[PDB]
Amino acid sequence: ESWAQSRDEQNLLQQKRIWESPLLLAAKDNDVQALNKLLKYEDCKVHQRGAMGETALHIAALYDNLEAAMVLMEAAPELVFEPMTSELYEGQTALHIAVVNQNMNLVRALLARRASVSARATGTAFRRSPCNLIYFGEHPLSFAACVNSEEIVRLLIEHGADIRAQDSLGNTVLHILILQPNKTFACQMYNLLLSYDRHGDHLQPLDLVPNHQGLTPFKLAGVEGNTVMFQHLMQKRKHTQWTYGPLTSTLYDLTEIDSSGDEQSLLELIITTKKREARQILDQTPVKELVSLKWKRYGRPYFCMLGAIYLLYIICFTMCCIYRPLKPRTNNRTSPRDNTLLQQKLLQEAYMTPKDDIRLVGELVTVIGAIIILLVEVPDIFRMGVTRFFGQTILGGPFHVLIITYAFMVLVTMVMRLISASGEVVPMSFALVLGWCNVMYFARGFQMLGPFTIMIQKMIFGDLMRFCWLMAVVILGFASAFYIIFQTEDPEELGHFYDYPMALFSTFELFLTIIDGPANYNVDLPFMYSITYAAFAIIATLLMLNLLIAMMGDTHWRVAHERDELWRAQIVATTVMLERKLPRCLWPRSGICGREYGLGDRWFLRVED
Amino acid sequence: ESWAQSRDEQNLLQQKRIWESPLLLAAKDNDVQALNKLLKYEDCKVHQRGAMGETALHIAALYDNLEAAMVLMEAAPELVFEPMTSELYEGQTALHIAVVNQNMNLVRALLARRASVSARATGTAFRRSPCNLIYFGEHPLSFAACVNSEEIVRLLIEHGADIRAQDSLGNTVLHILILQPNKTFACQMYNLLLSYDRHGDHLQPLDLVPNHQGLTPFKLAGVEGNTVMFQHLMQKRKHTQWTYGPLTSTLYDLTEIDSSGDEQSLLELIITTKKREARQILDQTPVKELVSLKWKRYGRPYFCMLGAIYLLYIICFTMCCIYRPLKPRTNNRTSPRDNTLLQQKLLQEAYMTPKDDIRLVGELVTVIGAIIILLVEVPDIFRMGVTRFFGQTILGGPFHVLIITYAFMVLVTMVMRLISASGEVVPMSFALVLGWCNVMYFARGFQMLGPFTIMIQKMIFGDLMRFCWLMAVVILGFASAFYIIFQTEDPEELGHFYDYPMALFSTFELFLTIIDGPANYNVDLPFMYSITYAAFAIIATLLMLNLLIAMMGDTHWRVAHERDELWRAQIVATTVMLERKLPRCLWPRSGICGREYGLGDRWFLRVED
Ligand SMILES: CCCCCCCC/C=C/CCCCCCCC(=O)O[C@@H](COC(=O)CCCCCCCCCCCCCCC)COP(=O)([O-])OCC[N+](C)(C)C
Ligand SMILES: CCCCCCCC/C=C/CCCCCCCC(=O)O[C@@H](COC(=O)CCCCCCCCCCCCCCC)COP(=O)([O-])OCC[N+](C)(C)C
Ligand SMILES: CCCCCCCC/C=C/CCCCCCCC(=O)O[C@@H](COC(=O)CCCCCCCCCCCCCCC)COP(=O)([O-])OCC[N+](C)(C)C
Ligand SMILES: CCCCCCCC/C=C/CCCCCCCC(=O)O[C@@H](COC(=O)CCCCCCCCCCCCCCC)COP(=O)([O-])OCC[N+](C)(C)C
Ligand SMILES: CCCCCCCC/C=C\CCCCCCCC(=O)O[C@@H](COC(=O)CCCCCCCCCCCCCCC)COP(=O)([O-])OCC[N+](C)(C)C
Ligand SMILES: CCCCCCCC/C=C\CCCCCCCC(=O)O[C@@H](COC(=O)CCCCCCCCCCCCCCC)COP(=O)([O-])OCC[N+](C)(C)C
Ligand SMILES: CC(C)CCC[C@@H](C)[C@H]1CC[C@H]2[C@@H]3CC=C4C[C@@H](OC(=O)CCC(=O)O)CC[C@]4(C)[C@H]3CC[C@]12C
Ligand SMILES: CC(C)CCC[C@@H](C)[C@H]1CC[C@H]2[C@@H]3CC=C4C[C@@H](OC(=O)CCC(=O)O)CC[C@]4(C)[C@H]3CC[C@]12C
Ligand SMILES: CC(C)CCC[C@@H](C)[C@H]1CC[C@H]2[C@@H]3CC=C4C[C@@H](OC(=O)CCC(=O)O)CC[C@]4(C)[C@H]3CC[C@]12C
Ligand SMILES: CC(C)CCC[C@@H](C)[C@H]1CC[C@H]2[C@@H]3CC=C4C[C@@H](OC(=O)CCC(=O)O)CC[C@]4(C)[C@H]3CC[C@]12C
Ligand SMILES: CC(C)CCC[C@@H](C)[C@H]1CC[C@H]2[C@@H]3CC=C4C[C@@H](OC(=O)CCC(=O)O)CC[C@]4(C)[C@H]3CC[C@]12C
Ligand SMILES: CC(C)CCC[C@@H](C)[C@H]1CC[C@H]2[C@@H]3CC=C4C[C@@H](OC(=O)CCC(=O)O)CC[C@]4(C)[C@H]3CC[C@]12C
Ligand SMILES: [Ca+2]
Repeated sequence: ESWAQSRDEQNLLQQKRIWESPLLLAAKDNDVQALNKLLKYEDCKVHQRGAMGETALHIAALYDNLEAAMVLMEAAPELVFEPMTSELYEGQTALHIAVVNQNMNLVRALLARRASVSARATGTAFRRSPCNLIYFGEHPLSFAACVNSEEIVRLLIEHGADIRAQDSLGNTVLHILILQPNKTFACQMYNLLLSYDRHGDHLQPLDLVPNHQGLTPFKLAGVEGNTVMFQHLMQKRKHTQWTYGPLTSTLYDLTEIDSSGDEQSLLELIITTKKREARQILDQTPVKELVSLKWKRYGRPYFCMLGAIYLLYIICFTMCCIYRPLKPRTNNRTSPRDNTLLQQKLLQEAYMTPKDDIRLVGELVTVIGAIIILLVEVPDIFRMGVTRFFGQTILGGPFHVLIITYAFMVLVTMVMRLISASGEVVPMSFALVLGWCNVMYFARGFQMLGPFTIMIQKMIFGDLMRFCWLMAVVILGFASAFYIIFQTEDPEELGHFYDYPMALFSTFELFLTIIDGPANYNVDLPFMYSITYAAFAIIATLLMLNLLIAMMGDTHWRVAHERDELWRAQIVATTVMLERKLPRCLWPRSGICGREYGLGDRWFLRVED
Repeated sequence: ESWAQSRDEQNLLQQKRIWESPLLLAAKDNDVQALNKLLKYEDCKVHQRGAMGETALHIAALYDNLEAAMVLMEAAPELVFEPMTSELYEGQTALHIAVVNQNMNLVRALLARRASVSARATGTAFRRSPCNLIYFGEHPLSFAACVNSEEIVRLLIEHGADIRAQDSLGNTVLHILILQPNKTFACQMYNLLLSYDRHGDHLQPLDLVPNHQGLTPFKLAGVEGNTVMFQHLMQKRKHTQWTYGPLTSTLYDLTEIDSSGDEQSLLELIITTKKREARQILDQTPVKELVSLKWKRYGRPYFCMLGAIYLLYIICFTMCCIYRPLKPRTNNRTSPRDNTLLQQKLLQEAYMTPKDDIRLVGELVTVIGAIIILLVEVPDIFRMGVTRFFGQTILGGPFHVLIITYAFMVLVTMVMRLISASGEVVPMSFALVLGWCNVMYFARGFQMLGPFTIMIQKMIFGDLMRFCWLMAVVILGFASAFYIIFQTEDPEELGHFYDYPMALFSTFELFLTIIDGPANYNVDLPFMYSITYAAFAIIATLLMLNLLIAMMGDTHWRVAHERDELWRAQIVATTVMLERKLPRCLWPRSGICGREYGLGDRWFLRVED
């Protein structure tokens, strides 16, 4: 907060550092006559700095003043070069300011006195960060491209500029147009600026030059959701084979869209980026067909063979828990509240029959399966993000967490079976619930179950969790009242609130109306019970019918319009994942390779519409 | 009703008092020739009054008649001055009527005979009240401004008018334009009328002059929801620091918008006014940023430290009720329906162990907390509205009532503990429910829980209370039938309706289907039970599914479009409250103060867009 407070103070401190001098006053407004009196009488020094360490020329450019600064140059011609020596607008010179305010006559007077066009505004007000409402780059070519000024673009190339110049982020000027809020004007700048390569000794095209994330402008249009620069960039990568009346056969280049090894690709970048406007690109004319190609041919068959193996694995795990080793209890019961008949066997006792060795096969299969789950999910964070970049992906998939939590609870049950620890029902019951509810992951490989299963996630991490805080508040208040109302009664005749953890659990069940809840009719209940439970029942059904509301504004007004789009993005995230963690010989590469067609070492996709 | 009946009779009695005289007849229509016969033959008196005590001239102005009234002035020149001597349009003269009907030639003939322009229509038809469909003021400048007549505005300033003149409410003419139903025409009158200050010896600007509620025109635009006069008035309070291409840095005056001590402010006026169109102003360009400033920096941290203290306080209170002093009962049970095992200890017995003194700390903390709740909420009605202005604020907050009802029930439990009164479970159970459901107040300081918690209030004081009247009717009829059906049976085999208060409570539970309800299958139930309960079950599920309807027209068609707006208004109401009841040294004032920037003793807000 203090940096935005410091930035708010520097703009006000700038407006005060003008008013206490005449030499910086005649170069703010159009008062040229006093400035001729300021120079010849006392012969004062003219390099007086303002708040940002700048000369009076930067105030002239920021308010469009040309006339007094001529006498500044007939007397002190060296004024052109000196940039801002500040720390917020650092390295910004007078040329940058006249570019974004689009002054043209100042360029003809500066450059006649050998001005500078390769200056780099590296200050913090020009960087790519959400505090700054503009991002233009660092160079004066970059600024004129972004305020949509064709004249200043050609006026710099005449004066020794450079279009292959980059930011500290590595963005060239072609990258920066893709980042602009005004999309259609960026398309015209892109065609204007790309048309100045004109050098064969240099090998790199300007639209192939990557920034420091290794992204081209084409891939930067994909990551940012710039769909009209995506379609515009796609004509460099089309080829029209033939036109047959209403038909045409278009061949798509597919080189930077599909994966080519260790280099990151457009399909994987759209999924693994934090931006949501990138998912509109997943419906475009080389990409929508590419995704439907590899899902219908290789993705969906493998995802169904993976879900048929997983289903048999959990059915095998379920039988090992149903047949877990149990024996009659040894000590006698300690109290009439003791319900236990059976306890689990020791390791020396639990494998002593042919019926046990059928279970040992399934137990070893279960253990082997949990290790293979931890060998393909846990080694993919130590080269990846340890808890950060894996932690970002959790909103895309909770089933990563669920299948590791399953495999954790299997191996805890293994350890407790090895050391004869008591309480194997605790890790098993988590594992039965975790392992079976992971079958819902494979719902995304079906037309019927895919868009319904996404609705489940967005209501548990939205409106269900939202309801649970308000539910916990009501439960805690009424369970405490129900506890102290029945605290003086006999629990043998009404035991719902006999101690305080049972009173919490009973009130929870009463909230959901899943237990019938306290009545005897042979005995006098306290009168406060009938008052409190009537009030509880009105509030609980009010709240329950309110959760039913919020789940209907959640779906039909937020996530029913995007059922297919969120589900098609799940097919892409699955198909990308199911190719990276699968061998090369099982997965043919998508598209048709050249070198048998005179097309190169490229893989091409044909679309006939 | 009788005053609107009296007002309806006076307009009809006015239409009859014309027809019985010739001297008031020739001055209604264009019959000038008979009027020259009415004057010279019998030489009659001309000051004959109508129904509102008015002369015949007011009938001429009300129907645009100029020609006969000239001979009225060549014979009786003193006719100009005499106002209405009525009590509904009191003090209205002929100049007011010709202004609102926009006659111009009558002004040139009256004022040539020294007419009056400082007349005050103080009658009841011109006051600000919902019976009157216009509110124009009292002065003839005020009327011409409101019917949008620029010519008559300049025609009065030439004739000795006064723009600094006020109503009996204290509204100047600039106040009255803000109150008009035609917003855009009021903006042009505002620029026309403000441009006539032109006096340096007088100190007060016309747009700074307050009415009797101490409100400027700027604050009157805030209170009334006049958003286009709010934005128009805001340009007097902006200052553009610089423009950098697409960027500009605007500095907002923020003096009459933020609080300056005991004088009432714009943020607190929007919240504490009864009007709902004022909440649109809470989204405007100096106000939306000011609110998000002090909530994100000071409001939200303090509201979370206040909710973390309150949560620990209620957890401490909950433990004191769970560990309340109880002993085995002394007398024997009086009947087999007596379920009580325990009774509470006396004061001499309830503090006799180290386990009691841990509870005495928590009980004293609970008591001290309830006094501090009553010291910051109850002394704020005796200088405020005792039950009226506090009573108006209840629709904004029920948690005022809930936290005082909590603190009332704590101290009743204190008194009953001090005097060994029996029945402490009655004030405690209210206090556990009231104290825990007050945690839902702190839901408004979160993005997730804020708009959901407002939905709860608007359905309990709307559709739930609406359903409860219809529910009580059905419950009362069927409980009485269920009572008399089972009135001849043995309640040992079916006890749901054994007496009439249990029959009411059972039918309530049966309505909500939260108890399973009567079946035995070993015994013959009355045949009327199966008829009545089938009819009850159809009606109860019909009604329950109808409550589910009404809660979906309530939200998605009334209060889902305004979830963020009702929740942002709750942030303003919380931030205003949490600054007034909090010290000065903990709360830095919002904005940047001048006097180190040449800007005055004002606090300014900078907005860069
Ligand atoms: C996203 C989902 C939301 C989850 C919310 C979390 C809710 C879940 C919380 C669960 C807490 C469960 C533990 C309580 C019981 C422990 C067992 C025990 O022995 O206690 C004992 C008493 O102990 C107490 O009195 C503790 C209760 C005090 C108030 C609890 C509030 C704190 C929870 C923080 C929640 C704040 C969150 C509010 C949210 C805004 C029981 O007594 P006894 O042994 O039976 O008899 C004593 C005998 N004698 C008295 C006759 C001598
Ligand atoms: C979401 C909506 C929330 C609603 C909030 C709920 C409102 C809550 C307000 C409750 C106020 C009730 C006062 C309680 C104080 C009783 C003290 C007393 O002396 O009583 C005595 C008689 O008891 C009776 O016979 C009277 C029963 C209570 C009165 C009617 C309450 C029903 C509310 C109807 C209107 C409903 C309107 C609601 C509209 C919706 C009991 O004393 P005792 O016999 O000596 O005890 C010994 C027996 N023992 C040993 C077994 C212990
Ligand atoms: C916003 C929320 C809505 C709230 C609505 C309020 C509803 C809540 C109302 C609650 C009233 C509760 C009190 C009744 C029972 C008292 C106990 C008692 O002793 O009574 C006794 C009889 O007494 C009666 O018969 C009274 C019943 C007559 C009709 C009740 C309607 C009046 C309620 C006004 C409602 C109109 C509102 C309608 C709305 C349009 C019980 O008899 P017994 O002792 O068991 O046995 C006698 C023995 N013997 C016969 C064999 C000899
Ligand atoms: C929201 C919708 C609301 C619906 C309104 C509900 C309609 C209400 C209309 C009800 C009309 C019923 C007539 C009641 C009079 C009976 C008198 C008699 O003599 O019967 C005798 C035989 O009893 C029987 O065996 C016949 C049972 C009733 C007939 C069929 C009723 C079911 C309705 C089907 C159609 C449903 C259509 C509904 C469509 C929806 C009983 O006399 P007893 O044996 O001598 O008694 C001694 C036993 N005791 C000592 C134990 C006491
Ligand atoms: C997709 C849906 C269809 C799929 C088809 C399968 C689903 C449904 C199939 C069968 C279910 C119905 C048959 C009941 C089971 C009885 C088996 C038995 O003989 O019990 C024996 C022990 O039992 C065990 O030891 C098995 C425990 C787990 C082993 C898991 C299989 C391992 C084999 C390798 C597989 C590798 C896994 C592959 C890895 C990827 C003997 O005990 P008993 O005392 O004689 O008990 C019978 C008497 N009683 C009941 C009266 C007490
Ligand atoms: C936010 C969520 C986390 C917060 C953490 C806290 C939440 C959870 C924390 C603890 C809950 C779980 C522990 C159980 C409680 C046992 C304590 C005990 O020793 O009992 C004793 C008496 O007990 C009392 O006297 C306490 C009664 C209320 C005192 C309130 C605290 C005052 C201390 C100052 C605080 C100032 C408050 C601050 C003001 C703003 C001994 O009785 P006993 O007979 O030996 O009982 C045990 C045997 N039995 C059960 C088998 C019968
Ligand atoms: C003795 C043998 C035959 C045991 C059988 C083992 C298989 C049933 C297990 C072993 C490893 C498992 C895989 C390990 C990890 C994953 C990643 C997992 O990814 C997610 O959960 C994605 C998260 C999301 O996006 O929601 C999908 C299932 C899969 C392929 C698992 C499918 C089931 C496998 C093949
Ligand atoms: C032994 C008992 C107490 C188990 C309790 C453990 C819970 C923490 C588990 C049980 C089932 C789990 C759920 C089962 C299924 C899913 C998958 C997923 O839900 C979806 O809708 C899938 C996401 C998608 O479709 O993209 C998000 C997590 C969730 C709700 C799980 C969250 C964790 C849960 C609630
Ligand atoms: C509000 C939403 C988000 C769900 C939270 C509801 C809570 C009130 C639930 C969640 C877990 C429940 C607990 C889960 C396990 C148990 C153990 C259970 O049995 C025992 O403690 C041991 C057996 C005995 O001696 O009775 C008693 C209830 C209790 C504390 C439950 C009390 C009610 C709890 C706290
Ligand atoms: C021994 C000590 C530490 C006991 C602890 C005392 C606090 C937990 C209490 C004492 C006074 C209470 C305050 C008294 C009154 C109010 C006003 C209250 O305002 C409303 O209820 C607004 C109503 C609405 O608009 O809905 C908000 C909570 C607050 C600050 C209370 C918060 C909790 C406080 C600080
Ligand atoms: C022992 C029993 C019989 C007590 C009788 C009634 C109680 C259950 C009290 C304590 C909790 C109270 C509720 C707690 C929260 C609120 C605040 C408010 O609800 C909201 O949605 C908050 C307002 C907002 O968000 O602006 C309206 C009153 C209400 C429902 C209260 C109404 C009265 C209640 C139900
Ligand atoms: C219609 C909506 C708005 C709620 C109102 C429903 C009523 C039918 C409820 C509200 C309060 C209830 C009462 C709350 C307290 C009691 C005390 C309860 O126990 C006793 O009277 C003492 C013990 C005994 O001797 O049985 C019997 C039911 C009764 C009258 C309840 C009967 C049903 C009532 C009137
Ligand atoms: Ca039941």
